[PDB]
This record gives sequence, structure tokens and C-alpha cells, in this order.
Amino acid sequence: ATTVGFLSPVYTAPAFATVTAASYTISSYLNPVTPVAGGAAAVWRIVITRNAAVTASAKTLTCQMPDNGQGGSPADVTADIAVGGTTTVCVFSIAGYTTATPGPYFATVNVVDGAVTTSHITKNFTVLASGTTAPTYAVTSVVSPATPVKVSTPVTYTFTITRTTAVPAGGIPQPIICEFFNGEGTAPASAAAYWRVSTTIPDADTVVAVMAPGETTTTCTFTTYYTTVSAGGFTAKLMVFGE
Amino acid sequence: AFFGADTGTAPADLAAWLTAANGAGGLTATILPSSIPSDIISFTRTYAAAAASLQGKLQCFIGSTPLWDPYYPTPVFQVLAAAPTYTLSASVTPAVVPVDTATLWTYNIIRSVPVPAGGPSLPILCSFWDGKTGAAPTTDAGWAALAGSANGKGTSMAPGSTTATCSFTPSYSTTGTATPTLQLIQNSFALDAATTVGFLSPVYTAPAFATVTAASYTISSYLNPVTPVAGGAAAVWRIVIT
Amino acid sequence: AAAASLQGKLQCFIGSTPLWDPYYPTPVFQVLAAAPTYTLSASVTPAVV
Ligand SMILES: *[C@@H]1O[C@H](CO)[C@@H](O)[C@H](O)[C@H]1NC(C)=O
Ligand SMILES: [Ca+2]
Repeated sequence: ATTVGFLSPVYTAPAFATVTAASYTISSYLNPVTPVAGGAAAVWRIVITRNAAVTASAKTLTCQMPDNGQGGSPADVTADIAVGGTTTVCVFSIAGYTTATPGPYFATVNVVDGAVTTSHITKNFTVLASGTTAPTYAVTSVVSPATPVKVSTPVTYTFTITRTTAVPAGGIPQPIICEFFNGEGTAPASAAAYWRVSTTIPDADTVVAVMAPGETTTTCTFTTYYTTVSAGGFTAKLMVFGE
Repeated sequence: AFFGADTGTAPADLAAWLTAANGAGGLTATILPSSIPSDIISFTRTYAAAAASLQGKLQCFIGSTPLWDPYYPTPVFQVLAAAPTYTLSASVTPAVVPVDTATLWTYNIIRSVPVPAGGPSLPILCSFWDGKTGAAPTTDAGWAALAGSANGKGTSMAPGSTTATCSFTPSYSTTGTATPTLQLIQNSFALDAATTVGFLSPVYTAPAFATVTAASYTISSYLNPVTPVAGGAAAVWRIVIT
Repeated sequence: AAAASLQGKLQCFIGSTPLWDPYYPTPVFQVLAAAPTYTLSASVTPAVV
């Protein structure tokens, strides 16, 4: 109460500060790289990363998908970005794929936060005709040190993943994630429960790989140690999640 | 004569342009002997519409000879519903300077509406008064009279970009506080001083000021005979002050 | 007063028991003729953020 200001005029700098806008980085992919005409439903996943972080709120972004690349417009998607987070995801579920238009096909996705519209032009993709099978995947395993091993002995697993049909050459990558369960832990549940929570994505249990536009084969490599003795067991299990 | 997007339609016949120019809508220009340019021609057109850009056409006859084959299309221009708003901001990198020293006074300008994308740039003359010198101009005529003679300067809005940057270097002479002011006036080639009208009815003054500090001196002594004798030579102390 | 730096004396007691033997001298202070002013300059290294 009793303190007295040293300077009567409140100071203002001889210059200013320019607080610019925050840009946006949009990247999108379709989970089935080669969807069938009515064989299943395709769910486009559209990730968006902000320029900077948030301050005591959860940013609401809106995703417009006016064009399918073949004629159609489903409802928009509302997404939220955490208080400290910078990235968020929109999901667009459509199943009515037709091979009427010759192809190759592409889409455009608009993202708005403060009424500023930022468009993203999707890469090309292809759709099979009705009645044909969806190209599945196959996985084989090779262990480097080979059985029998001991406790705390280095053990390397290599999972070779192939697709029955090559990824379309028009250009779209497939982000796959190998999640490997050692056979030592608490025996996790079915694959729906295999998606555990990881701190850093290139860790000893989760690995992220990318299937290139023109390829059909890849591999994911783990190198782990073992802790307890077991005669006749320790079956290494694996799953792939496309994200 | 001329027709810019104002009333009716263009005279789709060349002789129609001829009879329009020969009447009241025409105007005469004189080119004197041994001279390249013509005198300034001025038309006035009222707009009751709004919205996007427009493109007019001129036609010009010398002894019924038509310059330019169909017409001369004028540059892209746009009519607006509301007057565009100019905002300003100011900076000094040498915030405190001594007397007789250069100081960098920078301004950034933001326009409400963008410069027409298909049209030309927007040239504007900025007139800057440091605040320590004379009483400065008060009217727009005086503001536009501040030409490039170390006091005014012409900058340009890029077509489609709503930003401007301008700079001046006032070197104050007297100590204390000097607050500058700045005025923006469209710097076209037909920029008149009698009928100039500024964009900023309140002449923007930088909220801060410039501080001028007294000039210090350095002083160094030396004397000619480093071992003087008593009564034989007079000591000469040469003192130098910078 | 005016001119050079000055000093004061502060002496305390508890039931006639004296704190500090002669006194406790105060820190050096100077009395001014007029209120001094402060000249301030400001800067930003990332002028655009
Ligand atoms: C996607 O499809 C269009 C239509 O034929 C094609 O012209 C274009 O080159 C493709 N996109 C690529 C691979 O750049
Ligand atoms: Ca994990």
C-alpha cells in the first residue's frame, strides 16, 4: 500500500512485437490401401499438427471432406487437441466405393480452427472391383541367436511382413507398427488388447515401419533379453497395427 | 475518352467511341513540340455498386485516328463497400542515442483489405516528423509536400499483400524526448498537393519516444618538452578534447 | 541537509541491557537535492513470434 512508483509514466517500448498466426501440417492416409467395392468400409485418418502448443484449453478443429474423389460428401469431423498437445486426428468413415470412375483417385481435406481454412491434397489411391479378395498380409519370424539360449542372453527377433499384392505404385505409404510380446510377461489378451501404451515409439516393444509405395515386403527387428528360466516355452508373439 | 465499369455498356462500335470522344465525354491532351509526354488528363466516375474487381477501357483519337486497335484496357481495379483501414506500428533499434547520431525509426503498416491481386501495386508516400525539429505540417497539403528530401519516402503495397515497411534516419541535435509522427498519402503519379487527402485523419504518432543524451567528451594531455627547465622554457600543455 | 554521504546511529535496549557496545551504525546514505530520473531502453531479440 505504502510503496511509491519510481517513474510517473508507465513505460512502453520504442518497438512492438508481431504475434503471427500458427500454421498447420496436415497428413492423411486411408487404412485399406486397396479397398474393394463394397467389400468393407474405409476409414480415412487425417492427422493435423499445430505450429505451437496450447495454453490451458483443448483446441477444437473441424475437418471437412467435400469430395471423395468419386462423388460424395459425408458429415464433417470434430477433433480436439490436448492442453499440452499439438496434434489431433479426424476420422472419415465411408464404404460406398465404386470403380465407375477410371482412376487413379485423390481427395482434398479442409481443416479449420479459427475459421482459417487450410486444405490438404491427398495422394493417389486405387480401388478394386466387386467380388475380388482384399489383399491380406503374411508374417514370418527368424531368430538370430537361435535356441537354446540362457537368461540375460541377447535374443534378436526379425519379423518379415509381406502383402499378397504390392502397394499401389501411384504413391501412398502404409504405416505399420510391430508390437511384440516376449512370452515372459503376464500373457496379454487378444490382439484388441495388444495395443498397450508406450512412452517413446521406437522402444523395445513397439516399432514403427513404413511400407513404401512400390514395395510389398518389409521387416521389423527387436533385440531383447530374457529374465527367467523356462524349458519348453517362451513363445514370441507378434501383432501389426496400421497407424 | 474513357469508360470504367460505371454506367451502361461499352460503345461496341469504333465510330461510337469517336462520337463519344468528340462530345462532352471527351477530353483533349496536348503534346508540345520536342516533348515526349502529354498533359495530365482527368476524368471522374461515380460508383453505386460494390464487390469484386473491374476493368475499364479507354479510346483516344488523333485526327480521327484511333490509338490501340479495339480500345486501351485500363488496369484491374476494385470498388469497395467500406473505406479500407490503415493501422501502423513503430520501432527503434537504437532506442537511446546521443546528440548528432543516426537513429533508425521504422514503421510497419497493415491494411484492412488486400491490394487487388490482378491490379498494380499501391504506392504511398509516408511523411515523418521526428518531433524535435520544426512545428511540422498540419494539413494534408503540408504532409504531401514532404517529398524525398530526407523527410518523406515512397513505399509500395505489393499486389495481394496487406503489409508495408518503411524507415527513416533522424539524427537529433538537442537532448531530451523526441516523439515522431507519420502520415500516409497515396503516392500516384498524379499526386496533387492542393486536393490531397490523407488516409489517417488522426495523424499516427508513435506511442513511444526517442531519447537524446548529452555528448560526452574524452580528453588527453601532452606537453612538448618532457623535461622542462626552470626559467628557460615555458611549459606548453596541449590538451586535446574529442 | 545536502552534500556528501552521511550516517546515523541506532541504539537498542532490553531492560536497560544495551545491544551493541557503542552503537549500531547505519549503512551509508546520501541526501539529494532533487528527485533523480531513470532512462530506460527496451529490446527484443525474437521480434517476430
Ligand atoms: C493421380 O491421378 C491422376 C489422374 O490420372 C494422375 O494424372 C496423377 O499423376 C496422379 N498423381 C500422381 C501420381 O502424381
Ligand atoms: Ca508398447
